[PDB]
Amino acid sequence: SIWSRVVQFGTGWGFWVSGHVFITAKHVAPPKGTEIFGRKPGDFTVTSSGDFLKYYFTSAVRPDIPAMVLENGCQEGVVASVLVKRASGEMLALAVRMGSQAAIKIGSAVVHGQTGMLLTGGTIPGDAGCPYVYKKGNTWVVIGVHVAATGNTVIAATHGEPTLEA
Repeated sequence: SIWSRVVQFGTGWGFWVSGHVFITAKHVAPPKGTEIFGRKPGDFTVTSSGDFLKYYFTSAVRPDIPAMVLENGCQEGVVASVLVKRASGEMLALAVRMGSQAAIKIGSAVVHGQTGMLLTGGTIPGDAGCPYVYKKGNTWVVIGVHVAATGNTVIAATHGEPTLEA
């Protein structure tokens, strides 16, 4: 069901956080100016940080879904899931122990994101944009989008202002 929020997008995948909010890896997204989901620029606004790309649509695109919480990464040691879809429609929930912050070259330049360790009981380059999620008690929470793999290590791009200020 949460899997219906994961859809193909550009050269990778993206994730519906809510009916109005779509997130993806910037490096797989269609060019700025492209019509998406039958919507023209103007009907949506685009924000980016590093390899994190976020679309906000004025009118809901997926009215069938509730808003999920979007956090800026998670605590170290948290075991999250990478919701990997393949073009065949296959669904692979990859367990990942979230780690600390690293950088990596992605195309033109260097982005920064939260590393993670793929747990065995991996990813391929067309998996970029798939969501990292975890259950916080009763609530599913999205913490970022898949950017790249390494040798066991994955990187997630993150985004979001924490509710509480210092």
